[PDB]
Amino acid sequence: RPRTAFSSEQLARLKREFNENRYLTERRRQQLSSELGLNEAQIKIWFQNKRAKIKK
Amino acid sequence: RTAFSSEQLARLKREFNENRYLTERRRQQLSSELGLNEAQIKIWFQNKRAKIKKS
DNA sequence: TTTTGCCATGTAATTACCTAA
DNA sequence: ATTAGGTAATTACATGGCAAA
Repeated sequence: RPRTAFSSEQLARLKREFNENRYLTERRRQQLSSELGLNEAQIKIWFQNKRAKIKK
Repeated sequence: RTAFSSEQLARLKREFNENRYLTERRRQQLSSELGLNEAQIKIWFQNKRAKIKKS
């Protein structure tokens, strides 16, 4: 899949969600997908990477 | 779906007894020796590990 | 017994998500 | 973003077995 760039609103909402729970459940991912206008896979990958930076 | 031969399952079981986790190399050796693809071996080990957890 | 018919089961393979690189 | 290997949960099959006329 192509490399994308998140808008400031997308990044803000993504950051507030990760603040509550670093893990996404399926329904939750689907919801953030239609609400933000982002492919579920991009949201899934964003959470993986954010968790990886936190550990380091 | 492939069904392993008597001597294959035998070698697989013995290998699994000495080490339940494969290294890329061991996996290659078993492949060329048993005439199986590396994927059939990887999945055999994954499943063996899973079957063991239930008992 | 013989024969016919259904189904429990062991198991290879697939799928989704994870970490770590 | 991609990649490999792991776990856990399913699925799809080849079988052997048991039931019963």
